[PDB]
Amino acid sequence: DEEKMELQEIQLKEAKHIAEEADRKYEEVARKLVIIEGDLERTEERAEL
Amino acid sequence: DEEKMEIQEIQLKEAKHIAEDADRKYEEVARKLVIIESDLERAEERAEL
Repeated sequence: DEEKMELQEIQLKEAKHIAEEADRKYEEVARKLVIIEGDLERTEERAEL
Repeated sequence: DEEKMEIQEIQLKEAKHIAEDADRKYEEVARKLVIIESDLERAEERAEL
């Protein structure tokens, strides 16, 4: 039991890095979109003007 | 030690669920960004005309 719980502990640490690295990409592409639709606002407004 | 065991693999399932869901929430954003970017180019040509 001691041996394979140590194994599960290192597996848990690896899974934690994988999850954090996965979340970073989404939190960056969200910021990219946030810039994008504001650019869309200003281009459309220039068009009506 | 068996108590510690059960805590460990239930945390493993929960972490794997989170890591699986995050990538789907990510991959929707790519097609949304592509579509809105095409619309932005469309509006830009509208304004230049």
